[PDB]
Amino acid sequence: LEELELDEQQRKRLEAFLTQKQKVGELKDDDFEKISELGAGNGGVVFKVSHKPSGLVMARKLIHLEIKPAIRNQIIRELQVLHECNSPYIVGFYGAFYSDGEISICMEHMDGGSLDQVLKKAGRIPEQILGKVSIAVIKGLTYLREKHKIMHRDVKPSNILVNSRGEIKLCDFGVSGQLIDSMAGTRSYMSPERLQGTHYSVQSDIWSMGLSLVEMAVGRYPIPPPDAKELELMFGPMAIFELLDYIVNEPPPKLPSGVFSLEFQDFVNKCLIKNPAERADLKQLMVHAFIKRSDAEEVDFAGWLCSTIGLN
Ligand SMILES: Cc1ccnc(Oc2ccc(-c3cc(O[C@H]4CCC[C@@H](N)C4)c4c(C)n[nH]c4c3)c(Cl)c2)n1
Ligand SMILES: [Ca+2]
Ligand SMILES: [Ca+2]
Ligand SMILES: [Ca+2]
Repeated sequence: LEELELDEQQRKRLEAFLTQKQKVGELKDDDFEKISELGAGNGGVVFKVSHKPSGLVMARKLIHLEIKPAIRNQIIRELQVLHECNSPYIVGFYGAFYSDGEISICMEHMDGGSLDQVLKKAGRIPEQILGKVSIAVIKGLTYLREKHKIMHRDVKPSNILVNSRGEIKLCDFGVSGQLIDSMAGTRSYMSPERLQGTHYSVQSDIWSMGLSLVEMAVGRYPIPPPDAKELELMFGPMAIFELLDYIVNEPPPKLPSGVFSLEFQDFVNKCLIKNPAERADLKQLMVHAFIKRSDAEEVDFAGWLCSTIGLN
């Protein structure tokens, strides 16, 4: 597929990452010094850490799980597949280990945080910026399914990471069933077919992307749909079980009219079709008018991001 083709800068950055990764070796707990907390989520807390021997900065997720040695060793072995997941749209992997009752997963550090954190600072994320995000998510989901036969299964703003170089990468995609079962995470982004028991596919991840795009475009979780008074304040309390019933039984959310392009509205509409068979697939989204316009658009995402969250 032509979408998995890499630019020259992408190929250089991937090769540089792999070159620095080869110099690391077996990760051990005492080789890390904590710098700051990047946030909690998906069963653990993530810290920005320094790997003292190599000097690299990493993101370290610690999942407190009291498990027998055998259980931990299968998880660490199942997570070894992440060494082969190398893509400009997937966060890079360093290693996994067990120490004093906590599983550690050490990955590439994205100094822009997650898009749920960016959204809180920005209020709303512009359409041209969301075009770049859509391209990255589509290509990331394509790489995972095409090169590894993996579904992400948890697309949401907090699982999309960005950095000051303009890169946009996915994270928190399951690869270890033992780790999943051992943990025993919000379902507010799950497709109505997954919430109804009907088995999952990449179409479920496409629903989650469309819902995430709508939330970032309007600045609020779009379910329940906003009132006209909320819209006039935006452009000029359901419990969790009630919310999940709303997703299955009510029409999907949509962007407001007049403030977004029709190509963007049509793009998220084809993502949020409740029937997974009528919902667009990755191949069709890759050639959608909104995506073709966005790829031709020359958006300084890094410049927008650094000024929005104040990286400087
Ligand atoms: C592929 C895979 C399979 C199984 N398990 C895991 O475990 C993980 C998952 C994710 C990270 C992770 C999180 C990061 O921010 C979090 C902040 C709070 C909300 C969260 N949704 C994102 C960052 C940042 C900013 N830069 N790099 C990061 C890496 C790590 Cl380290 C290990 N991964
Ligand atoms: Ca420790
Ligand atoms: Ca220790
Ligand atoms: Ca997970």
